[PDB]
Amino acid sequence: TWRRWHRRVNTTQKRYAICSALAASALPALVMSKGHRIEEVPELPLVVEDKV
Amino acid sequence: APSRNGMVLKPHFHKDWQRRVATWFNQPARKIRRRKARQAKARRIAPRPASGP
Amino acid sequence: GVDIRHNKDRKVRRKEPKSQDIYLRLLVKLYRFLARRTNSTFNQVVLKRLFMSRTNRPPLSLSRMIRKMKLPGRENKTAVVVGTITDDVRVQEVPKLKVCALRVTSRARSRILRAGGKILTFDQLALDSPKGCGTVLLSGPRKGREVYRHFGKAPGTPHSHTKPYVRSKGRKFERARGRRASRGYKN
Amino acid sequence: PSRLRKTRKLRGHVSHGHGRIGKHRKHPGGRGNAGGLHHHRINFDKYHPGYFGKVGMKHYHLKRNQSFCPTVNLDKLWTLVSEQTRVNAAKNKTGAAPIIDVVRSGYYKVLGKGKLPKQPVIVKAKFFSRRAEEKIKSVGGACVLVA
Amino acid sequence: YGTWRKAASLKSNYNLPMHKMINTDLSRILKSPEIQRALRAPRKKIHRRVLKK
Amino acid sequence: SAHLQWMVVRNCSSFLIKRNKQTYSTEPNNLKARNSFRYNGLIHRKTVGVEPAADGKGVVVVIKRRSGQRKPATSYVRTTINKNARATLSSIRHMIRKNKYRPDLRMAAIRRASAILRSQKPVMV
RNA sequence: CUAAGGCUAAAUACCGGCACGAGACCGAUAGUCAACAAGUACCGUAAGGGAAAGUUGAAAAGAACUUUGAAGAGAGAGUUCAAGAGGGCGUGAAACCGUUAAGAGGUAAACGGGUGGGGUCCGCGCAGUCCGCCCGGAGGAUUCAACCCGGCGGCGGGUCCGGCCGUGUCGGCGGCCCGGCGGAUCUUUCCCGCGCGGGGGACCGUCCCCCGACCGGCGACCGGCCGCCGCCGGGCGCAUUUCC
RNA sequence: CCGACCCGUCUUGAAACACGGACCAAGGAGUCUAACACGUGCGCGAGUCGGGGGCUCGCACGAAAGCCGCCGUGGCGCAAUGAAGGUGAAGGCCGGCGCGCUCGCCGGCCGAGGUGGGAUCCCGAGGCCUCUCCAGUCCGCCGAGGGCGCACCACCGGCCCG
RNA sequence: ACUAAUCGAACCAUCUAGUAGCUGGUUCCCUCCGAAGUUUCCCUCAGGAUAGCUGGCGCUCUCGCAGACCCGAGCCACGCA
RNA sequence: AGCCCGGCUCGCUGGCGUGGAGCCGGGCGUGGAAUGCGAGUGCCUAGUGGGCCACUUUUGGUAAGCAGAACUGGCGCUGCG
RNA sequence: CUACGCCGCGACGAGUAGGAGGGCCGCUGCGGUGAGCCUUGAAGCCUAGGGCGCGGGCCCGGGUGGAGCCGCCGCAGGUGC
Ligand SMILES: [Mg+2]
Ligand SMILES: [Mg+2]
Ligand SMILES: [Mg+2]
Ligand SMILES: [Mg+2]
Ligand SMILES: [Mg+2]
Ligand SMILES: [Mg+2]
Ligand SMILES: [Mg+2]
Ligand SMILES: [Mg+2]
Ligand SMILES: [Mg+2]
Ligand SMILES: [Mg+2]
Ligand SMILES: [Mg+2]
Ligand SMILES: [Mg+2]
Ligand SMILES: [Mg+2]
Ligand SMILES: [Mg+2]
Ligand SMILES: [Mg+2]
Ligand SMILES: [Mg+2]
Ligand SMILES: [Mg+2]
Ligand SMILES: [Mg+2]
Ligand SMILES: [Mg+2]
Ligand SMILES: [Mg+2]
Ligand SMILES: [Mg+2]
Ligand SMILES: [Mg+2]
Ligand SMILES: [Mg+2]
Ligand SMILES: [Mg+2]
Ligand SMILES: [Mg+2]
Ligand SMILES: [Mg+2]
Ligand SMILES: [Mg+2]
Ligand SMILES: [Mg+2]
Ligand SMILES: [Mg+2]
Ligand SMILES: [Mg+2]
Ligand SMILES: [Mg+2]
Ligand SMILES: [Mg+2]
Ligand SMILES: [Mg+2]
Repeated sequence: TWRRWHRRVNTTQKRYAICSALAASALPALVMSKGHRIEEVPELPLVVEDKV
Repeated sequence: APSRNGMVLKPHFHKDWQRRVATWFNQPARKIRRRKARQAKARRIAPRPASGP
Repeated sequence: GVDIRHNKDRKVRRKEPKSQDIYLRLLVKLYRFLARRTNSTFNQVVLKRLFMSRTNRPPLSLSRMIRKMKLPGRENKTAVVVGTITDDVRVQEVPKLKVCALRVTSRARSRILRAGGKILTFDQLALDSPKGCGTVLLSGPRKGREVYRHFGKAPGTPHSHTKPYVRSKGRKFERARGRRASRGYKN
Repeated sequence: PSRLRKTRKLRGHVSHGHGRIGKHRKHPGGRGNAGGLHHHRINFDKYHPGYFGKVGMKHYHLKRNQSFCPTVNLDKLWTLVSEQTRVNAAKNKTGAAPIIDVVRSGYYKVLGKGKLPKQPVIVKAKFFSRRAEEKIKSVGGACVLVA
Repeated sequence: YGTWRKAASLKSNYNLPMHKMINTDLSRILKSPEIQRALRAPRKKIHRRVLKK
Repeated sequence: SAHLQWMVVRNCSSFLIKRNKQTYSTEPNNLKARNSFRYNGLIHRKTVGVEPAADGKGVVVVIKRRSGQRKPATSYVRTTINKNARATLSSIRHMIRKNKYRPDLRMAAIRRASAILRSQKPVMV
């Protein structure tokens, strides 16, 4: 049971990865390459009103 | 046997350590239980400060 | 059959960065093109430094950069380091410096920009001076590492001052026999 | 990742990288630091001189807190206050000198490595070295002691 | 997460990471006139081996 | 940027097929359908693609407009050419060459249009 | 500090027990010894040792009936999608065996290289490809070019007009009441605690949105106007054009 | 037709009259933890690290992820040396003075010395140009020499502790 | 001699996966490089440490990178064997 | 890193402006044998540490397919004529 | 012109113990992805069937079978006899 199942990652690196993922989520080529079927979405950084 | 340069190491693993190994898989559960106990105590002493005296 | 020896045929050297950093790979593409299509040996040196590892690209302190750029005849030249610029808190006054670097520490960047300096990435350096004209190519201390204190002749040999590997430093840890004439010998 | 290791490449080779002659046996040479004076003496003398024997006075019940005395050098001395402090002191018309409390910053002794900028400063410390005091007096400062 | 001009106000020590390559447009960098003036002419002729008659 | 996005998706993409010592890319605007920086139909600021028409006659030439790069709904302009083969190839040649809209894809687009038209014409006996 | 008297919850432990939940675990030689009438069968005087063993089918619809045999077992018939699923019955490998077919056989077999013969198969093999231009022949058809209208793109434009963008630069009108966050920077010499604190101010650093201007640019942040080009749709063009 | 001894293993030497192997199926042997060392990749960088705790609908995922900042206590690094008491890392030039006595009192500067190598960079006399010339307009290449010299090496000085 | 087919110290379970410098085994492919049975020390001589022989990772430099086809226009590298 | 000119320092040496060493400038390239080759440098490191054979030299032995050394090559690790 | 790509020229190719690299070699499970495959037939197995690769191995045809399985990008092993 003491296999060392868990890894600790530096907080700065975790924040860095979050920033990279967010930056990539606004590029249509990368989201299309993930295969998310964005062909009729009006704007890839898709923002809706707070009513939702 | 020593091999080239190195640090003289003295592991304290000559005493049947595998019978006494404390794993920490219950650490998140322990944190949850402690938080629940804190909240229950704070509710019990309602206007009194939660941390105590 | 031919009377030759094959043990040194394959030269051991970096032909590419071992890193998977895509920005580093893009600017390696840029400097590969520049080193191929120009006669500037500066581009070749910069490319081979880009290939290098982190221990082979030691950080350059602000104080050392200032000292090297302060030398005569280096006015209005671009300091180029393939690596990280590090703030030195031991220096008080920072002059105006135009520096290109792979990374700059946040505090060092703030100090350089507050002193009226300019900071360039390597693509900007390629645009500003494709042949590397008017540049001072600097390097951090390559042997400024703890491992080099242990490297060398063995500690238990005469006239060797190489640091031994000890788990603790104290009067009980490797100081008696072979370290003083009162216990056997010293060398 | 076990898929990146030599074991995945040593499949099919009988000796598993340990040789056919000398083999891989349990403990040839002893266990741990065995024979450091007999048959590993060359290794011990070559890489760990001083390993054997006693040197010095033993002291029972050592308390590290008693000897706790962190040090700061004069080259890092001005980093203990704000940049505003140093610039205001430098551009001050009057000869007023700022006070630096290294005990407040977490240091007990002021050491003398480096040089100071040419401006007076009062330094509060538990201990001073001789050259640190000399260099502080050189820039027109003062060294004052605390307990 | 902050701007590059502002530190993050909800993380108390965090700022956005920096680019080691400001302009990643390799095509425009290579086709820029100041790069092109510094280059030697391309050697675009293939010199295959000559059969030794 | 195109080069940066290429470094991202050159080996990790849902359109990437690696089989039989070959590689192919199935993104919509890829002439020759090959995994390459030049022919990738997503990473470039301007792209051109040729597809069969909804009905089995003619071709649809789609080009990427300049402005709405982050707006995929209006990023592509599609025209339908249902002329004879020579006229269709002339139209595609003029759209690529006269506009100077990616002149390095001209013969790829012409060959793809020829393939589509040949597939569309009725089979023989 | 006050021994040689005493009690005391919480935070802590938990491979037994009761009841649960889950898993980048194992999948019937694995996982508990034990997926099953398993601490069972069985072994030893005893202490104790200790297995093997899952799967028909959706449903028994589990083969009525006839026939040979004393029967086991067969031949028919029947159920089923299937018994080439028939009560240790999902699939059903290898070793090994029977039979059939082909080939061969006195240096034990077996093997590497090279051919040859035979055989089973494969090739829609069996009159042998295609396709770009042009010439000639014999037929069709919108329509070919150029013009007109409309739409949409690409490129360029002193910024033509905005919207702006980067870097500075001014007066701070602009914020501790009517914009923030920080400073080991100075203070009531206006405010509540002994001449001894907490507030409130000033300054500084980053700011913030602003009133505007000058520098570089329309940039890959976009629009409107023009100019050129391209495409498409609809007209006209109906024949030495164009296309099939 | 030619070639062809049975594999594995220990061995100087195996086809061996050396050992294991009748055949087939399934199982079957460098693993995990801890501690070091070096190399490589990543983040930040004279700092770095929340791993223990706490805060967040307590829980499908989530026993995750996020956050703390007067939670950075603490670890490692930033200072060494001595058994210890303890001590603890800045020099070079121009000067006026004792007596510039191989040294004591200050100023003005600058801020880790010097030699030999040293990638790179800088200057560069003179050359390379067109239909030609007397006459200078702008920049490109080659270039003998010279200069500043990264890292690193060898050496000589200097500073700290015994 | 005998002490339940066991006796120069029974049987059972556990410590226990006891230790072994000794024997046996140690599971896919291709490519590249490629040994040693020697020195010194060891209650060492069937074993280790140590140097040597090996591999891997590099790094610091040297000759230049030539004419877009083409075309050199006393003196010809640091250093090594 | 050579040679040759000057000059400076020394608390060493000393009849002597002596000797020696160091330091600072300057001028000398016909690169001061042949041949070949690109060199320098660091870290980590496995296996090995039973060897055997041949020409020649060689010790013990009557001799040995014996025992022990030196040199080079080989077998071990290597197929092929 | 998948720049981790493509192209050119020259030399070279033995290998135990051992070291390293590559593997679009192979097994199992996890995160993604293939608007993947499948009762109009998955896995497994059999095959004088057609092939590919130096090889590890893989693809396709035919049969049997009767319900699940695989490619690619990463991750992790109780991973190859
Ligand atoms: Mg050869
Ligand atoms: Mg070899
Ligand atoms: Mg091997
Ligand atoms: Mg084997
Ligand atoms: Mg002894
Ligand atoms: Mg079982
Ligand atoms: Mg089974
Ligand atoms: Mg019977
Ligand atoms: Mg069936
Ligand atoms: Mg059956
Ligand atoms: Mg048969
Ligand atoms: Mg054996
Ligand atoms: Mg023998
Ligand atoms: Mg054998
Ligand atoms: Mg024999
Ligand atoms: Mg025998
Ligand atoms: Mg034996
Ligand atoms: Mg036998
Ligand atoms: Mg057997
Ligand atoms: Mg098996
Ligand atoms: Mg958490
Ligand atoms: Mg602390
Ligand atoms: Mg130097
Ligand atoms: Mg020295
Ligand atoms: Mg045992
Ligand atoms: Mg043996
Ligand atoms: Mg041995
Ligand atoms: Mg002999
Ligand atoms: Mg051997
Ligand atoms: Mg050999
Ligand atoms: Mg041979
Ligand atoms: Mg080989
Ligand atoms: Mg296994």
